[PDB]
Amino acid sequence: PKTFTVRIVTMDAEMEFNCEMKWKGKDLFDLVCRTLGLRETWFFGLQYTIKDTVAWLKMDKKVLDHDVSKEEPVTFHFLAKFYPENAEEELVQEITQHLFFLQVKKQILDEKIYCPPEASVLLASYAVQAKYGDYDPSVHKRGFLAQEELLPKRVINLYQMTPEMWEERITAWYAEHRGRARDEAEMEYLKIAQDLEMYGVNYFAIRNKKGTELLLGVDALGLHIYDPENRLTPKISFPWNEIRNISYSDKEFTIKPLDKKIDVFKFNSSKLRVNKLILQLCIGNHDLFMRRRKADSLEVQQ
Amino acid sequence: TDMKRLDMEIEKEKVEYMEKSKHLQEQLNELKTEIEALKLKERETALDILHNESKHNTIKKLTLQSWKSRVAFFEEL
Repeated sequence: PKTFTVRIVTMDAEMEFNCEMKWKGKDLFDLVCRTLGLRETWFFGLQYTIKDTVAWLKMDKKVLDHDVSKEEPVTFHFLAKFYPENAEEELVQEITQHLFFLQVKKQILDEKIYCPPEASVLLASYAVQAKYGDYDPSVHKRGFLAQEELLPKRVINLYQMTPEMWEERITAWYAEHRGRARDEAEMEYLKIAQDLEMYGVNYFAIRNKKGTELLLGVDALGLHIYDPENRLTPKISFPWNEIRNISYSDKEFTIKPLDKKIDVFKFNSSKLRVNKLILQLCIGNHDLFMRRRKADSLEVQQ
Repeated sequence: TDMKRLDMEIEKEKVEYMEKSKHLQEQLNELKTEIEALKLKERETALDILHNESKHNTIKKLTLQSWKSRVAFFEEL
């Protein structure tokens, strides 16, 4: 029949596929995952940008039916879309662990996730062990981290520390990880990252009935409501276990409790493309959560 | 027999967790204090200041509040 070129950008690499015009999101997705040797596909997605937002390729829908720009090469970022509740228990494959590691580290360095200065040092030291292996003063000498991006910018300008001082601090912890295998290092990294308050949280601007501005956090645990001045600690949390159903129409969401006699939870958001995101992530995370509670296998969402 | 054996395996794992974890929290605290004097307080972010106030611990405390009152609270915000 007929293919169009698709560019797939991963945390690691850029590659191209010839995508059939008839293909659905699942076809292209499965082709990418197979190419990467990835079986734990339920965590991942193909993300593009439209206008103000990002969007995720829908599995059921033809790739070209998407509001994605058709100018070739049509570009997607292959990324984690759903985060595990506990990375150490759920990330079975090396490739999965590695892809979360790179992505999460990038979220730390990009300051997508708040991270205190002392923690950012601990993380760096695990990233270093992951890349260089065991420390050896014979080999890793003064300035061996010079051309490395290790700490968030925010940490760097919080202090009158020099690069050499920071490198000294990082190396000191680096030396303590001796004998830690590289995949062990990356998982230790993920274990400390996952305890950060912003980790794995999808934030959205929303309003209540009155119209006050609030932030919605959608994560693996549930739906959380924040004062917009504070993304770290929510004022309220509706965990997925208390949730029966999520519905939407006309810029308003309705969250339904298990007890049909209890009043529903509603919020509103006027950005339509953003709403698609909210809806996808709510249903997806809610599903994965319920599968965990039932000790069922996880499954590819969308 | 094997069950007492498993319990002991479980206790071993637990001990190691708590031991590695305590050490880590202690080193994080030491480091934070060791570099405090080099901190440029004028550059402190609200997140930083809001941080000086675990994620799972805080969740369980919010999770306990009844659905009805959270909803009522939400609409009053």
